[PDB]
Amino acid sequence: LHKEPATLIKAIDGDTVKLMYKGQPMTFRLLLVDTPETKVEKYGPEASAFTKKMNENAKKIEVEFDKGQRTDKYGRGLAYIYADGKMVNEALVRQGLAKVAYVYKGNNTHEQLLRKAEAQAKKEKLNIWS
Repeated sequence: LHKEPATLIKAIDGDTVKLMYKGQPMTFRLLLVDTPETKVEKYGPEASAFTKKMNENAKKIEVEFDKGQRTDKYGRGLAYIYADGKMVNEALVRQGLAKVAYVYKGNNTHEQLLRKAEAQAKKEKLNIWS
């Protein structure tokens, strides 16, 4: 997989962000993570703020598509997002603000990495695992 530059337009939810990718606005859905929804579930606003803060404070945002389908039925790009080299998907799981979701159409490159982050958050009984 390879990383591509992107520019933040707007954070929408804990699991969704609007980015300028290769010249045009685009909504991205973070791969392999299920965050509480605000559109209001518990930890939903916490997950949203986390994603918002992490992307807004970064100097560089990069998107990394996996090897499976690159967009869902709603037209959102499916990717791993990096804020200053740190994967947003992983940070959410590690902080206990998201659960690892089921693999979707072959996009599983980072599933083990995320499963490990989740096991650790569970052990520490962080947020969602409270």
